[PDB]
Amino acid sequence: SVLLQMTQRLALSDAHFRRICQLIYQRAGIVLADHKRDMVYNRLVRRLRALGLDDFGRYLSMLEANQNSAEWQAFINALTTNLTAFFREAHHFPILAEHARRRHGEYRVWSAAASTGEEPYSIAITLADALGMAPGRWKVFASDIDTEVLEKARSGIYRLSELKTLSPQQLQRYFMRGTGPHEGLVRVRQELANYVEFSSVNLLEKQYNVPGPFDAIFCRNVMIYFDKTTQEDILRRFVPLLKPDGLLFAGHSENFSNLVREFSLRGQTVYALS
Ligand SMILES: Nc1ncnc2c1ncn2[C@@H]1O[C@H](CSCC[C@H](N)C(=O)O)[C@@H](O)[C@H]1O
Repeated sequence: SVLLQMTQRLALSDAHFRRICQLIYQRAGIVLADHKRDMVYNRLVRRLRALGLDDFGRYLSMLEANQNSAEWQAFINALTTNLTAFFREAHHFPILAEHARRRHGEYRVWSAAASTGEEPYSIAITLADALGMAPGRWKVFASDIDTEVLEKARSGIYRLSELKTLSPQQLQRYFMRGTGPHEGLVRVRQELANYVEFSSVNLLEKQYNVPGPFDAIFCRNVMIYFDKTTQEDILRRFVPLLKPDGLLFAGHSENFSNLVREFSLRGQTVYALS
C-alpha cells in the first residue's frame, strides 16, 4: 500500500540566491538575510512549478527580462515580511486621538505599511471612538506593496482571538461575529470599512499616488527591511505629504530624526516637522 510520492525537487544555487536578493533589493528595497534562504526556496518553488520551470536561472531571467510582468508581484509577495497585530505599539493611539481632537476639518491619515489591515483598522476604531462615525470628519488611506495582504485587509475577516486587545464595546460596535462553519471569525462592519481605502504603493517610487497632505502618517515596522540610503530617500518624500502640524509615527526601533533633520521627536516614536 506504499507508493512513494515525490513531486519536483529543484535546487537553489548560491548564485541564484544572491540574484534573488539583488532583484528584490532593487525592486522593493528589501534586504534579505542568508538565513531566509530555506524560506525563499519554499515560497518561490511554487512559482517555478505553476509556470512549469525546473530551473531558477530561467525563472529569474523571465523576471529580469520583463520588468513589468504580473509575475513581479508574485515574486514580491513571496519575499515580504508581514508580521502585525491589532493595536501594536498601543501608546500611539491615545496620541492620535489627542491630535485629531484638535485639528478640525478633515482629519486624514496615511498608514504606509498596512499589511493585513490590523494597523489601519486600529486607526479607524481609534478615530471612530474619538471623533465619532460621521462622514467628512476623517478618513484613512492604507497601502502596502504586497497584494496578498491587501486583499485580506480588504475582506476585513479576522479570528476572534486576534482581537484580544479590543474592549467588549469596540467588538460589538465595529465587528460582526460568525456562526456555524466560519465561527470564531468576525468581520469588520461595512460602516467602519467605508472609512478606509486600500491601495498598493511601493515606497521606493519617486512619486506616490496618494491623497495627501496628511495630518498623520504611520510608517511603522517597515523601514527595518530597508537600508539607510533607502530609508532617507523615503523620509524626504514624506515631508511634502505632511500638513504643517502633522505627525509621523515610526516603529519601536526606528529613529527618523537621525536620517533627516527636518523631523523632530515629540513623543513615543512620534515625529513632527522641525
Ligand atoms: N518597498 C515597500 N513599499 C511598501 N510597503 C513595503 C515595502 N517593503 C515592504 N513593505 C511592506 O511593509 C509591511 C511591514 S509589516 C508592518 C505592519 C504594521 N505597520 C505594523 O507595525 O504592525 C509588509 O506587509 C510589506 O508588504
